[PDB]
Amino acid sequence: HSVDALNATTIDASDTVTGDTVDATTTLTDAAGVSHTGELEDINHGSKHEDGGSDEI
Amino acid sequence: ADTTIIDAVVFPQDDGTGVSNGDEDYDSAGYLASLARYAGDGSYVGGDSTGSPTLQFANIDTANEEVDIQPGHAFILESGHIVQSGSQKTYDTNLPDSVPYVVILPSSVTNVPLDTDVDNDVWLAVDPTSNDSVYIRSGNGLSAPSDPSVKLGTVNSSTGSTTRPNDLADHSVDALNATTIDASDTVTGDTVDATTTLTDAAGVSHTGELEDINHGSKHEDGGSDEI
Amino acid sequence: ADTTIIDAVVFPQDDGTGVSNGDEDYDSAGYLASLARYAGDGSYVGGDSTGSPTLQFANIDTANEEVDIQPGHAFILESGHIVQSGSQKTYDTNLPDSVPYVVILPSSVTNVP
Amino acid sequence: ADTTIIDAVVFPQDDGTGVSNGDEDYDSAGYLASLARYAGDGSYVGGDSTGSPTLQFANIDTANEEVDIQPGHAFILESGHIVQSGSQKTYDTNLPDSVPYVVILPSSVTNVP
Amino acid sequence: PQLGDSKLGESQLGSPGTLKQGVEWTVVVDGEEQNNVWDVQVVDTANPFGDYAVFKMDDRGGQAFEAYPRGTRVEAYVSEGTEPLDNRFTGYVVERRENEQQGADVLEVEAYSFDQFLRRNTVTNDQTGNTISQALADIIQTDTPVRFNAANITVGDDQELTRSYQGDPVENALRDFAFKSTNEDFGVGDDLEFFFQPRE
Amino acid sequence: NTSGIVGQTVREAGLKSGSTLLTRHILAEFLLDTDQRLASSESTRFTSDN
Amino acid sequence: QDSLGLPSPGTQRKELQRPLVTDISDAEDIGRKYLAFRNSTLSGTVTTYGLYDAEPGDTIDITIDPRGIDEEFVIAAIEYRWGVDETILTVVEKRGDVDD
Ligand SMILES: [K+]
Ligand SMILES: [Mg+2]
Ligand SMILES: [Mg+2]
Ligand SMILES: [Mg+2]
Ligand SMILES: [Mg+2]
Ligand SMILES: [Mg+2]
Ligand SMILES: [Mg+2]
Ligand SMILES: [Mg+2]
Ligand SMILES: [Mg+2]
Ligand SMILES: [Mg+2]
Ligand SMILES: [Mg+2]
Ligand SMILES: [Mg+2]
Ligand SMILES: [Mg+2]
Repeated sequence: HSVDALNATTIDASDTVTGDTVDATTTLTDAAGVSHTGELEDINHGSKHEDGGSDEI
Repeated sequence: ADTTIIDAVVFPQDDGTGVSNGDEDYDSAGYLASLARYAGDGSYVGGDSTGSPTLQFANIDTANEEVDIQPGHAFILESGHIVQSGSQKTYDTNLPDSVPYVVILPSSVTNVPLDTDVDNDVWLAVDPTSNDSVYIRSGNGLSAPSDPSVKLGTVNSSTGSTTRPNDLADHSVDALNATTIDASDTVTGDTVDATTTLTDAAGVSHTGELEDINHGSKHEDGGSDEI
Repeated sequence: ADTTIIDAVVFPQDDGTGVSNGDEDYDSAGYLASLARYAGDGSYVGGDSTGSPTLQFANIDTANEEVDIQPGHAFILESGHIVQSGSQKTYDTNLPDSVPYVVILPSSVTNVP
Repeated sequence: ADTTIIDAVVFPQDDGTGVSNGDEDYDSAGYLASLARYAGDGSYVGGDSTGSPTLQFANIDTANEEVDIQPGHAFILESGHIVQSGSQKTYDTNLPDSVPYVVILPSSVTNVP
Repeated sequence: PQLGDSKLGESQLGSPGTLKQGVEWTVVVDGEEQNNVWDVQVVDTANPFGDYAVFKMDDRGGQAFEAYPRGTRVEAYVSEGTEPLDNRFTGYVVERRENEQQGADVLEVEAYSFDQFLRRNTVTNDQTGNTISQALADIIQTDTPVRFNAANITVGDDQELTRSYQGDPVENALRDFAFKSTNEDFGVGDDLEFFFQPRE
Repeated sequence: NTSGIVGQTVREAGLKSGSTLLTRHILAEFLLDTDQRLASSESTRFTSDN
Repeated sequence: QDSLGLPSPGTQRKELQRPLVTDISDAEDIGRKYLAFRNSTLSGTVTTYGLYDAEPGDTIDITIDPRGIDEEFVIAAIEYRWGVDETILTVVEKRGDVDD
């Protein structure tokens, strides 16, 4: 089946849910089962931890 | 700027649509099959056996004022139809909602007129006063047809640029289940759950958890994943 | 429990659906068009031209007896329909699966208890 | 190679489809409703009232060849159907795109070779 | 039957209808279909000769005569059996004639086509020292109302013109060019585009 | 070689009474080139509705 | 142009030479006369009886209801035929054929 705009309550798929943009307002639950509700760690972030930066250790 | 298509067909049509009593549509198999092909909520342009939008633009003649509509079909909603109360001959029940016509264009509409050097709106329109009377409006910023209609696209006759709404079904549903789902743009939702894998924007498959910001507290003495 | 709607309509209906041979539905365009609008797998209430559900609840008094149902349409599946094989007029083939009627309400149902 | 199914029904069919002038289908409600169940874009095997696929395979015999098919309905497309323009009797207008037949098997097929 | 005139299950799909057989010519007149037509003649010819059509129809109180002023667009479409409609003639009205034929009021419409525009125009510029390809461009763009597409021109023996063709009918000049070259076909397509290309 | 009109494409014409326009016509396009005279053959007709 | 959908105005043209004409207004008039005498026209025949006193250049009321005609026309030619008893009126204009 092919559409322009699917407007739904719930969507559920037994193989790939692909998109060249995925947008998760309100919640994301990962492959392990942790339910995030804020921004995420980019790779090679470590510079942030260094003197005076955000999320210092 | 107006154009009749001689071989276009509109279905279905009754005394309770806009036609006179001698002029109701005939009960063809192909019409029932093509009407049953509807799968949206609005007016839209139908797709082929492989999901391509029919009624394509082809052979756009640059600044030379002309464009070709390829063959296909469109679903056009009209509101205000009358139906027959069960086993009465008389049309008496005014419908509460808008209901689709199929418009089938069996051949190419060739060299449709555009106004020069400007934006033009390509409207496909049905005249519900007579059987199978179909027309295209295509003019500079030209006002939408009064009669049941859909916008097949819009064309700028300076650059030859073309853009188009309504090219497949818009589809309000409550619940959907699938094998695969594959969007062009935004896969949007108030929750995204990965049951076996999330593969990220760089194409890396995370088997385990993802990591939120403000994480560094974990790398400290006695935390999980200490450094 | 029963509030009977004097202006509601149901389509399509035959001998094979349950009605008597004198009483089969007439084949209006408006019926064909509204029937074609079905797309789901089960039974459901239909959405308007904007994608908003019809047959809404209205005038929902908190503590009085009565409520209003808005106009619109719904799809209701039934199984065990009979159809006519080939060019035989006789209803002879039982359907293997359930199939939709359209129920259409042209007005608001006023003050359902 | 053959397996002629003796109880299947196909709709819609008229001489705009490939049939003779005597051999047109009848205008049954159950057919209209089952045809209204189309929502896809290609040919597909239809789901029951829950969404579970019909026309399931069953009872494979392996080294002894044979297999069974359950009841259900399939949508098969066909190209180049003719329809009747406007108020005309005559089939005159070729459809540009492929359109569905609902194929209904009302009972199981036993021991396909 | 027709929709709304039969109760369900009672009648056969699309009855009493059947597949179209025979030949039909449809006449279109500024986009309107002419419905009372009883004969059509369409003639399509090589360049010395005019392409034309004659349409014969019934009229009542001169209502149809009024539809066909001189220069009115006429199109003739043909179908045989269940074949799609094919646009076989496009032209403009040159004569409308209504006469009594033994009681009948017969309207005869005669139409000429695009080949008239190559015929009734003259070469204005001097093409001395132009190639045939260069000459065709100049002549078709300057002296004729039809559209020029360089891709429709295939000169089989391109050579320089030593004559000033500066007063000849365009058709006569083009035929002289074809004689000098490889005997090419020329004319106006249904695209309204000029062509000049090898035969057969 | 009238100043405002030579080198120009001409598209319209009209009969006038001082400033007031009496008739208006659309012409087929032409360039009024150097040394060319331009003239009108403006036919005004008075008839009845039969 | 608008009828046929031509890129540019639908020119159909003749070239004449009148070498002994020195005045431009006469050359204009010759060109105008050329256009006028072959400009599109109503012509044609009405068959009646009598009208012996009618001359070309005279005016006559003609009503032909099946043809939708109810007009006052100039007579271009009259033909009287005995035997068949016909008066043939040519109205508005007369033009030849191969003769022209
Ligand atoms: K030669
Ligand atoms: Mg129709
Ligand atoms: Mg009727
Ligand atoms: Mg083109
Ligand atoms: Mg009913
Ligand atoms: Mg019955
Ligand atoms: Mg109330
Ligand atoms: Mg059948
Ligand atoms: Mg078995
Ligand atoms: Mg019927
Ligand atoms: Mg038939
Ligand atoms: Mg030709
Ligand atoms: Mg020719």
